[PDB]
Amino acid sequence: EGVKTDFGPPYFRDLLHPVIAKNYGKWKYHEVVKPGVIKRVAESGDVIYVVRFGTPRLLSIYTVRELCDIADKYSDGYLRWTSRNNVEFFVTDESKIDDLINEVQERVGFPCGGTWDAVKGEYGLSNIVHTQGWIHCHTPAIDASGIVKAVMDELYEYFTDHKLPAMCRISLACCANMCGAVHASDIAIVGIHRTPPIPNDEAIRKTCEIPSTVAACPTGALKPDMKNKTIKVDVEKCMYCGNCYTMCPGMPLFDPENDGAAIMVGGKLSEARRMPELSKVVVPWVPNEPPRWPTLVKYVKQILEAWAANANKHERLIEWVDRIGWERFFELTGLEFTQHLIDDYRITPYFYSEFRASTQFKW
Amino acid sequence: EGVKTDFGPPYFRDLLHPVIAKNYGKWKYHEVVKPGVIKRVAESGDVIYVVRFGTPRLLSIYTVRELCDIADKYSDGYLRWTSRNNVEFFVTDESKIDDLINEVQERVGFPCGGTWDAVKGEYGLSNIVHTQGWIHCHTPAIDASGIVKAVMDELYEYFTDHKLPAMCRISLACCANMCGAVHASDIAIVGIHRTPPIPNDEAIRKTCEIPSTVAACPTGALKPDMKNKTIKVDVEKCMYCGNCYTMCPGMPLFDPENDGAAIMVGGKLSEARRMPELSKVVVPWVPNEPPRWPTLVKYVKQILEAWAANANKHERLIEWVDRIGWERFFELTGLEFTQHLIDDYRITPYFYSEFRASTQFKW
Amino acid sequence: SETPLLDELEKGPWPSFVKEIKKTAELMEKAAAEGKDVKMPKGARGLLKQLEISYKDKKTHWKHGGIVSVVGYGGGVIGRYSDLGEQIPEVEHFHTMRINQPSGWFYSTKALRGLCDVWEKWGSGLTNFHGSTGDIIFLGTRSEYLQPCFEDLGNLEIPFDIGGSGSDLRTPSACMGPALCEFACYDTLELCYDLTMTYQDELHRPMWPYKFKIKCAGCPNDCVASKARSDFAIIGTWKDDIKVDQEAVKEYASWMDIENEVVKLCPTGAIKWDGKELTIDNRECVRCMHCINKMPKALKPGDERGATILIGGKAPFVEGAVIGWVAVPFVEVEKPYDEIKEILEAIWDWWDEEGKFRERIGELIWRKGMREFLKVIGREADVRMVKAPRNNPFMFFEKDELKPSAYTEELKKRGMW
Amino acid sequence: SETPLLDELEKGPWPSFVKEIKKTAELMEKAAAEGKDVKMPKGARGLLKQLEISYKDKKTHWKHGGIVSVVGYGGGVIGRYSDLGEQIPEVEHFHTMRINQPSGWFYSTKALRGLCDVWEKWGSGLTNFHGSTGDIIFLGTRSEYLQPCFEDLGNLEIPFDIGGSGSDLRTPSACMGPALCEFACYDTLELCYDLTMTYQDELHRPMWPYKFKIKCAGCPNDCVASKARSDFAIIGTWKDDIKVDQEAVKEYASWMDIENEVVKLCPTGAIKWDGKELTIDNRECVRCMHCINKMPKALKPGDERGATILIGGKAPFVEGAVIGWVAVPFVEVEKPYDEIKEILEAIWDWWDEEGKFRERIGELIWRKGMREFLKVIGREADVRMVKAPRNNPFMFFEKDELKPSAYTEELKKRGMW
Ligand code: SRM
Ligand code: SRM
Ligand code: SRM
Ligand code: SRM
Ligand code: SF4
Ligand code: SF4
Ligand code: SF4
Ligand code: SF4
Ligand code: SF4
Ligand code: SF4
Ligand code: SF4
Ligand code: SF4
Ligand SMILES: O=S([O-])[O-]
Ligand SMILES: O=S([O-])[O-]
Repeated sequence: EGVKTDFGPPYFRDLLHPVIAKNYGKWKYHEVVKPGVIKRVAESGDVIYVVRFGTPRLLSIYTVRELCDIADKYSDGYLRWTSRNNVEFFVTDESKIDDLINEVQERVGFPCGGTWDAVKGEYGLSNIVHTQGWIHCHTPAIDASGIVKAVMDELYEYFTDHKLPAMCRISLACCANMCGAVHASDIAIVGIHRTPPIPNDEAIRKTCEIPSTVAACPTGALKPDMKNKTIKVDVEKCMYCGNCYTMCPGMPLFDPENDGAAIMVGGKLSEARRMPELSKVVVPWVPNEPPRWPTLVKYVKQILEAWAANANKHERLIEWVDRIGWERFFELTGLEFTQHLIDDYRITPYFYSEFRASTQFKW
Repeated sequence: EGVKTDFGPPYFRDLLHPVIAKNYGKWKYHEVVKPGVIKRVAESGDVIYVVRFGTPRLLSIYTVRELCDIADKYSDGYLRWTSRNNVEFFVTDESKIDDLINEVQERVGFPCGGTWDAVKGEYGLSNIVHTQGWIHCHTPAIDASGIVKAVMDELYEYFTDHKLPAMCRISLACCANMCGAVHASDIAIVGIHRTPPIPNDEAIRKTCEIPSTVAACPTGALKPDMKNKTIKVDVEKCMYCGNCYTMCPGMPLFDPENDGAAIMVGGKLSEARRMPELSKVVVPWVPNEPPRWPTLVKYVKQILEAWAANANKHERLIEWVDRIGWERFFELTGLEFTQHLIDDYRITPYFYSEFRASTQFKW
Repeated sequence: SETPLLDELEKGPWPSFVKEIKKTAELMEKAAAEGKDVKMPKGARGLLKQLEISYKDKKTHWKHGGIVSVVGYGGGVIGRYSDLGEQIPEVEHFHTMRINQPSGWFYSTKALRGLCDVWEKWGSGLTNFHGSTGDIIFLGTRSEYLQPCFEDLGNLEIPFDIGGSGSDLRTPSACMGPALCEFACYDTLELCYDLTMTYQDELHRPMWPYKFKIKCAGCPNDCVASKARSDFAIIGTWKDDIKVDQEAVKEYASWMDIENEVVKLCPTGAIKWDGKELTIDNRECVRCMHCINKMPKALKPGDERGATILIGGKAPFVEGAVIGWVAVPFVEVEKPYDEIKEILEAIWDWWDEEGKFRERIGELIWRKGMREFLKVIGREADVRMVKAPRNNPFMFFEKDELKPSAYTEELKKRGMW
Repeated sequence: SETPLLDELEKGPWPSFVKEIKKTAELMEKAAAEGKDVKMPKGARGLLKQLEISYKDKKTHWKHGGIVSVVGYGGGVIGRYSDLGEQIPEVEHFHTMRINQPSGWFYSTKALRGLCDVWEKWGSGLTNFHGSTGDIIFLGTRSEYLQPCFEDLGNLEIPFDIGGSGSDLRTPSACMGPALCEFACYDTLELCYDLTMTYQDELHRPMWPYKFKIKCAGCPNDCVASKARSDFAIIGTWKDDIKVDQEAVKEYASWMDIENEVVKLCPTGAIKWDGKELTIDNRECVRCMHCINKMPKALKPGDERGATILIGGKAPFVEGAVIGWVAVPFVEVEKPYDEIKEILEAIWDWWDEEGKFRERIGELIWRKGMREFLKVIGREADVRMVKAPRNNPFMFFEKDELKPSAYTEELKKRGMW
């Protein structure tokens, strides 16, 4: 026989609740009943309630098993995750929804919420997309899981209720690689370095393919040193992006006192009302201060609260800035503008600003 | 004693009309009476009329002498030119305005107009800013004067009346050095080449400084040839900009059959209603067809008329595009979008698009 | 406490990842103590110890890892090695296995219980539901367990294959689409599955200059963020009229400020409401979704459905982050999706031929130009691909576009044509 | 039929440049036949003949010309050589002289006539009124006549000096400003003259990496197009309230659709008209001028006046075409303009030291960054300098901004600091 390979993921259709399989592609409408609970009504007359809960993303297999027991009890053995790592159950008996919610809260401590209702125009804050941080990655500038927890503790009330006037995605990149749509989030927390690498010549000779490491530097701060079969850094050209360390173990640049997070704002993925946008730096640096990152958290909250106090219904952060301008943004958020915030990333072509980075166009 | 140097231009204040000189910086309001004539009212209550006339820019000294004869008669021996190379007379007797207009047309053949009235919202087409072409320049791809002549004969009635619903600047450059405000005009005509340079090895050895010529190519299509002491050109990288010829007489790229003009659209300099804008190519190439350039002229007129027929009052070309989109612009102007119009000029930094290229900001 | 910093993060209302790690450590240790077949019962506790140290030092303790894989594949598993591996040997090698999710993250409990049983046996017990691309992450195992874990995965009643990593086709992902969403313009789940199966070889055996990611969103709300984090974003759209139920609009109007919340928020002013009849000028509509999002009982996407393809989306390195741009304004999405496959295979053949080491497709297009890219996919330039035509006259022209001339003849004679 | 192609261009209502050239030859040759002191009578006809051949060939007949100047100066004269020099001897040499215009192109008839007399004596008789930078163009003379022509210009009752060319300070130009315009926020014409006078050496004797242009606009309408055609654009502005005459607003309101033509066109919604009172939220106003342009009898710029400085404007070569961007949000404009001169001279010292051969200031700033540029001029970064903060996290930090650390000590230890 030999080991089976190239068989791919189990086919999803087989893993759908029968009521979902039955009504697949034949939905009439959805209705957000209350935070965390969405009613979906099929053309057949079937009604199913999709009940959503926040999760820490990192799950114990034992928590997955508990979710399975809950799904067997309330959703006929079916569930899904969402694209922001919330978890959802499918309930056909409306009188059981609150029983499910209470059971999830009791058994795994996951809050019902993370929904929003465009129809009434009241929005929850959903989960923070994030990645590995110090839990698993060799290139982070900041932790991911710790910051997400510290932030969601402070903003918890916004997850469990529809208290915001528009969508607000908070997302976290533990380094400049992003590993997520962090560069297009309403509020993005992005791990940065502020110190150049110090080449380890022995490590570079042993392990680094020089031409490709040199070609990895967006500023051309690296040059080969043929004499010493290594690489030299022009520290005046380096902005500490860390890409050369991705390529080369001999180029580390981590400094625990100077690594930290930039806070960016005003990104957008959806098309609704306004084109998608890359996020923009408004706080150059906050230190890592584990376990609660109070400086970072204070700024995220300061930004979210200023936006929420002032935004109209549906007006996302970038849309609020579209309205008031950056001068007012910095005033109302209490943030200082400094020269760091003036873009100087030379290599990106202006012509990209002329491409249609959006599905919005007329036929 | 020798020769006097470093004395500068004559002091402007000494060359001012008494009414202008008297009421300097003490004006109440202007009023556009009719096309070509602008009433200016001082706080002192003094009234003067500035009367504007189209020139072919290139003037015979005998035309200037005649202008001086006209100026002595009607404007106290005073006149000015405008930043679009029109000429203006200063009349204090309103009954004598019409006479001056007739005598300018009879003597020098200059039309009255080139004005606009934002108050009522009726706009004339003013003069076309342009350069030297085959008259005096060694790097042109098109003539200037010939085309400007052809275009303005065709568009004449827009100069002498207020037939347009917003401001429209037409401008011309004979080569990509794009002398003038061509890169920020509502409609711009730019001379382009479509053939790469054929290096002249002898002329390069005698007359060119190789490293500075090589360094002037925006695409890096140029390289020193060592064992021939000359320049090599990689045709695949060349987009026929002609900068290398500017540097080096040994680098001509003129092909009478393939030189011609690109037509660009939607630049804006003023702040009013919306930020300044750089012009955009909408017609990649039209032939030189001296002396009337009928292909070029048809497209300029085609573009202008389509805009005029659809634009709201004050809605300049770029603003019209803001409203309808480029999809509808190409349909309405009857133009073809081709790959040529997708920007691929690599060297320009994206960060420029984030700089405030405008005086519009809040205090 | 052994973990005084991390213990701070068990406090507070949001569910604690610290609690998940400690629950795993506690119950893996218990399972092993009970005689269950558990290969790495100390893995989760090691991870906890490493993390506490990282909290105190404010830095990672992970280093570059070796290259590790399951037999027959070259992607899907990433070696990770701890620099604390002498002090905490249970995390010295702590690799991840990316496990291809079912389309839209739909599971039965039977499927998930199989995965739990396999990872309890071979790995730390920690998982991510889900990795950012969409895969399930099995977080932490040793090199010697990768192959046996994979054999068990393949032998489950509901088996699971490895997803992508490295310079390959990554695991495609899809929004819930028509399983639940009345907005879906094509079958996101079916397409995602069919692409995954079609290109198993490209996914499992990296052969390309760099990574390539595909994501499938059912409509322009883009609920999988395909345009920021896939190179090839397949985003549902329609070509005909928005469907309007007038009785339902009137019902909305009894309570909803349609003027301020819908009409004034339309990006192109396509949709109007006079108190009696809702009108949409679909020629003006850019299909942004907002009105349909506002009035889902009254408004629907049109009947002539397909997708727009956005190309290039990527994180920053090297030449800057990209929200992908219009490459294909409209393609039909009907099984077996030959049109989509044809485009993908053309792009891949070209990118493999022309691409530099670690050059993303978006960067290759920036380097070679849209003209070359479009010829590769056998499509014509379209105005919808740009937000604006170029702001400079520095255009390249094709040889066959030029007038015959003495110069063009000279160029031929000189050998430069 | 000497000039059949050019002849067609004497037809039509727009005043003909061919008629301008034909008149010049015909009167210059008349003068030299009448015994008037005229050195190049065949100047204009030769030009006409060349242009006719040019029209036939559809190409220029001018080539690269020698470096030719007046004594004591290095710029202001552009050498031009014809390649039909043997067939048409009269245009073998055909150099331009750029003559500095008075500020705002204001002339007395006496001043102009002096120019005519001198050029009739020494050149072709062809001029441009005006060359794009602002200068009067004397179009076509021989090398021998440059120095005597200039001598005569500086000997005139109202004397004219040479303007700029080459890698120098170009001739500054200015909008009419306070001479005629009620929108003027400063004395553009005085500023322009004072600058021209103060930097005579820098204009006359090119010593810089490349050219540098200054233009002076009295308010944001930018009527000399300073932001596109100057490296240093001085654009008038104000800091206080737009002055509002409610009486005059009602006069407009009686015939003007203020709602649609003013209120709805304000870029920031700052201006309100309810039918009785006009209100301007000056905090929201971006001083775009539209409302003031619209109701000039009613609306005036504020009394706290100065200028905004936009830096970097230029044509495309080499790095792309530039509309200048905010360098100094507000500077006072008062004689002797020490604050402005301080800025300019710091910019020049820096540019001269740091600029590459043929690098424009805009390209230098792009290369070196705004931090270095602002330090050079002694000003702080301001949010008003950008349309948006950067879209990526790749920030440089000053050494002294860093927290002292074992890492920074290591950098210092290695001399990498
Ligand atoms: C379940 C999920 C899809 C999935 O396959 O998992 C989903 C499901 C829905 N999305 Fe979404 N979206 C999901 C991620 C997203 C994301 C992707 C992301 O954040 O990474 C976005 C793009 C975010 C962005 O724009 O930056 C997204 C932007 C939207 C939009 C736009 C809102 C806006 O005003 O811009 C709508 C419209 C709306 O508000 O009803 C939307 C609307 C919906 C609707 C109402 C569609 C429908 O007809 O049912 C679904 C219920 C959402 C709700 O709570 O009201 N969905 N949706 C996603 C849940 C994430 C979570 O747990 O919170
Ligand atoms: C596991 C995952 C994060 C997570 O915790 O969920 C991940 C983790 C890593 N990413 Fe990623 N990326 C993950 C999705 C992404 C995404 C989002 C996506 O796929 O939807 C992106 C943005 C899109 C893109 O690829 O550009 C992303 C952009 C990167 C980058 C930058 C790419 C660029 O051109 O800038 C790197 C660096 C590189 O490619 O060398 C990278 C490299 C890495 C490395 C291999 C670290 C490195 O510096 O070499 C990560 C290993 C962590 C570890 O060993 O545990 N990862 N990475 C995500 C994949 C799991 C899965 O299969 O579901
Ligand atoms: C005469 C001249 C000044 C000078 O010679 O020093 C001038 C004079 C005035 N301009 Fe201008 N502008 C002059 C060049 C310009 C040009 C600059 C250029 O084309 O190189 C434009 C900028 C072009 C652009 O925006 O791309 C210009 C931008 C304006 C704006 C246009 C507002 C808009 O709709 O965008 C105002 C506002 C207005 O319409 O009243 C304006 C208005 C004015 C006013 C009304 C100011 C006033 O209070 O009197 C002056 C009368 C013009 C008129 O006909 O209504 N002037 N003005 C200019 C010579 C041009 C000509 O002969 O036609
Ligand atoms: C004299 C003038 C003719 C005209 O009517 O346009 C002129 C004509 C020439 N320009 Fe210019 N420029 C003239 C104003 C401009 C302007 C507009 C302005 O100054 O207001 C620009 C755009 C602003 C700028 O400088 O960027 C302009 C941008 C250029 C270019 C492009 C520089 C760049 O960075 O891209 C070259 C510079 C070069 O060749 O090195 C140039 C160079 C030249 C040369 C010397 C040709 C060359 O490539 O060597 C010109 C000689 C023509 C001749 O011999 O008859 N000229 N040129 C213009 C000014 C007359 C005057 O003194 O008043
Ligand atoms: S964003 Fe950076 S630190 Fe976080 S997982 Fe990706 S590569 Fe690692
Ligand atoms: S950290 Fe980034 S900028 Fe600095 S040398 Fe490495 S790759 Fe280059
Ligand atoms: S635009 Fe070009 S061809 Fe025209 S005058 Fe300037 S340098 Fe010469
Ligand atoms: S014409 Fe332009 S692109 Fe071509 S070699 Fe010369 S300078 Fe380079
Ligand atoms: S992208 Fe569209 S089809 Fe898919 S879940 Fe979101 S709203 Fe529904
Ligand atoms: S989908 Fe968007 S663009 Fe179309 S009518 Fe609705 S709100 Fe307007
Ligand atoms: S720039 Fe302003 S001050 Fe100068 S003429 Fe134009 S409107 Fe008047
Ligand atoms: S100047 Fe412009 S921004 Fe200010 S109130 Fe008037 S129209 Fe509005
Ligand atoms: O693992 S990352 O490259 O998607
Ligand atoms: O002559 S150009 O440099 O203005």
